[PDB]
Amino acid sequence: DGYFKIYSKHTPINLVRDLPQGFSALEPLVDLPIGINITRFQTLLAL
Amino acid sequence: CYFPLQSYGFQPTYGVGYQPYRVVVLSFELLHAPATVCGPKKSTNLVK
Repeated sequence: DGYFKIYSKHTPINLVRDLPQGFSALEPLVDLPIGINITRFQTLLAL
Repeated sequence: CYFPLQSYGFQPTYGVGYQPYRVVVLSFELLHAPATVCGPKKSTNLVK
């Protein structure tokens, strides 16, 4: 409806090259009445 | 030719009408994006 929601989880690993076999359930971090349209994302990285 | 601006004279001796008045509008609009600024939802002492 315009309200943008981010849910997320942080967890320890020791894995070389694939996503970990197991289960997780993302907690709601942040929720905002932003009203914008979103149609394309890109990530932001350090150099 | 005129420069488009001039000073308000404002001195304490001035009468009602002339004296400087300090002004704002609470200027706003409604319902084209989700709400965000709204009055105080009054809350009342809890009971059990």
